[PDB]
Amino acid sequence: IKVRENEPFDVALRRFKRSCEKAGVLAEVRRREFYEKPTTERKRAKASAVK
Amino acid sequence: RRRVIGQRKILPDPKFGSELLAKFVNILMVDGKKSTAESIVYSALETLAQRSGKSELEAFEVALENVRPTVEVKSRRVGGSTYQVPVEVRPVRRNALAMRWIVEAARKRGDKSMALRLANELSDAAENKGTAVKKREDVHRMAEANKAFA
Amino acid sequence: RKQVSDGVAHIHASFNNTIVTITDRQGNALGWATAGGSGFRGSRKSTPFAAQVAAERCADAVKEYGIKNLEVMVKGPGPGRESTIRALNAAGFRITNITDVTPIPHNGCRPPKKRRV
RNA sequence: CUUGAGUCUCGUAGAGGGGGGUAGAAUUCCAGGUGUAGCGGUGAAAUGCGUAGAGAUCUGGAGGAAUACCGGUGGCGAAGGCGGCCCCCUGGACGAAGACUGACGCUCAGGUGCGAAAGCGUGGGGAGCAAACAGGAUUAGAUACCCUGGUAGUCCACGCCGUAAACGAUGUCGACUUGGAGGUUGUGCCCUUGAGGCGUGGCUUCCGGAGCUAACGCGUUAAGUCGACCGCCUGGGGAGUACGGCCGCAAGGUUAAAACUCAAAUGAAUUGACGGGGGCCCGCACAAGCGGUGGAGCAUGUGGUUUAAUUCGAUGCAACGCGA
Ligand SMILES: [Mg+2]
Ligand SMILES: [Mg+2]
Ligand SMILES: [Mg+2]
Ligand SMILES: [Mg+2]
Ligand SMILES: [Mg+2]
Ligand SMILES: [Mg+2]
Ligand SMILES: [Mg+2]
Ligand SMILES: [Mg+2]
Ligand SMILES: [Mg+2]
Repeated sequence: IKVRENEPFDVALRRFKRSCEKAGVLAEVRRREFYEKPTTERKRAKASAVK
Repeated sequence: RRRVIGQRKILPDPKFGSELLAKFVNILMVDGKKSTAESIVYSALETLAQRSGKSELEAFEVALENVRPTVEVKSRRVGGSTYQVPVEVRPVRRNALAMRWIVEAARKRGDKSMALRLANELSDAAENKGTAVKKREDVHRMAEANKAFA
Repeated sequence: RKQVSDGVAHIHASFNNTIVTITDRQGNALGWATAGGSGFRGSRKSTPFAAQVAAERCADAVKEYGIKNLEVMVKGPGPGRESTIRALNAAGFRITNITDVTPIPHNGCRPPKKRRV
């Protein structure tokens, strides 16, 4: 997640991190793990994703 | 709650005619003794307006200008924890609080007669000297010191 | 001192604290500052504002190095993750690059259980 | 005899299995550089690590474990279960044209083999995580949850243990019975100009008809309609316990009672109530304010205590200047 953007302009273009690393993944691995909780709690997102 | 009252229109100042000044008299008023109030507001509003030399409502305004808070903290019970979050005080509130503080502090100035006390506090205020201004300092310091939540 | 005029700015946006370290493009730390060390503790130290006062507080040290422009290295969630940057730039710093060096293992060590209430 | 079962040819997909390599991201540890007063942690904290220089930051090195993204309503396997990439050894499944054997089939007590995790033995390995254990905190207490550490173990080879909500809580094989939407993999055909359109096999999701069901629900992948064989149930507690046998290094597994005792135990659905469950609302409920009580003297009621008697009744909000 690189951001050089030539030419001066006080704009962070931070949105990049918010489309890959950062939270979601970081917050995911933060605390404990799952081992079995994903194949269910995570695979239960489809039971909802259906509609 | 669901209700939506507002600002109960107040009768304009008698010896003058300023709504702001009017409510200032009510704040100082007690036991529904509106007359006794005015007999104190003006007497002290004069002993001061004299020194300042300028019209009462001017020395009056200046005094308030100091004891005028711009932001204050508002208790909030969100998440089993009472977080103190500051917020800019509306225009109308600003004048009110000031007047309330001025009197509440003037009343306990240990002087001789209420009038004299009022006059003094009103002065000290016009230059961050009395307790009125003090309050605003502690209140304003409350904010920022909580700007994190702000 | 050395007059680097241009180095990097590492930002440790830990979930509890936030420290900002300025060093030349080599790695040699020129100067650093930390949120918790900048006053407020515990609860308030882990807020966005916290990191801000820290960032500026760091510049008040490395600026003596004649630092003009500098990149930005950020890693970790929590507040002051972005805040620090703004105060850093606003404090009069020719910013250029900003990268999230946040460590993301492709599944390696087992994270600690903890937190259970 | 050929339609059941199998064989051959040619493809197809696959985290199927055994062995051996190998890459990158990260953690930790060691050494050195820069740098300086904190870091770490929580609800706060504290234990802890820091001036013997931590933390951060950079460089070099060591080592173990696990493979982000892809990745899924996904795939493979008998089940357990199996995810980086590469090689070698190997098993199954499916389709297609066809060619071949000619009922060689289905099921299966006993038996044999496979069996998550934890556990056990020998010898290795040990980064991270973590029973035990030790501190710190919390609490009335806290032999816990939370924090700081941390041994077994988790990893490996070989052997043992055979259990789990080993679950679809639904045995295997076969034939029939309206539909709809979708995933995945093979295949015939058609200007595929381009994807595409007409289909036709395997595996698999969700909805649902008939019918089945106590209901919830199941519903061509049935819990519907039928056939072949098997395993199992016969009230709750006592009890998957005791005794005996067999097995096991052990922990324990497996086989399996009675005495006694109860009139229930139980499944599903229903209404309501409650939830330190969720959504949307009202009220001086809160918030915004003004004035009070709680301290003082006294009035008064109550409890208490006392009294020969202190007459009886009212006692959360809804009793206590209340019946009076
Ligand atoms: Mg622990
Ligand atoms: Mg094991
Ligand atoms: Mg062992
Ligand atoms: Mg399958
Ligand atoms: Mg259905
Ligand atoms: Mg029930
Ligand atoms: Mg009302
Ligand atoms: Mg209130
Ligand atoms: Mg009060």
